[PDB]
Amino acid sequence: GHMGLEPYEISTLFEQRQAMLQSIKEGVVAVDDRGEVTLINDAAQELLNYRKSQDDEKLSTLSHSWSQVVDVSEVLRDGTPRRDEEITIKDRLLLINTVPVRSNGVIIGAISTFRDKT
Repeated sequence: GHMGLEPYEISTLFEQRQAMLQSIKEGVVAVDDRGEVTLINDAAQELLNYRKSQDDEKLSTLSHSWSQVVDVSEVLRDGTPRRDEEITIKDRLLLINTVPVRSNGVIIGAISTFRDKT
C-alpha cells in the first residue's frame, strides 16, 4: 500500500515531464487545400529519415472515400477541429484527418494527419 516515496514530493514535475513529453507527434505535413503533399516539415523528416525527395511524396492514402464528402470539407473550410478514427492494423488505431490551422477568420491551406509506426 504505502511503503515510502520521498522523491514523490520533490518529483512533482516528473509526472508532468512524462505527460508533456508524450504529446501527439502524429507527423507534421501540410497539404495545400487538397492532399497535395509536396512540402514536408524539418521535424516530420526526422521521424522517417530516409530521403529529401521521397519524404515529399508517398503520403496520403488512408483518406477514406464517402458519398457525403462535402460534409468533410466543411471541417477544413471553417476553423473547426476534427475527430480521429480507429483503423488499427495491429492495435495501432490509425486516424487520418485533415485539420485547419487556428486563426481569427478566413483560413487557407490544410494539414494532413497521419499515424504510422516505423
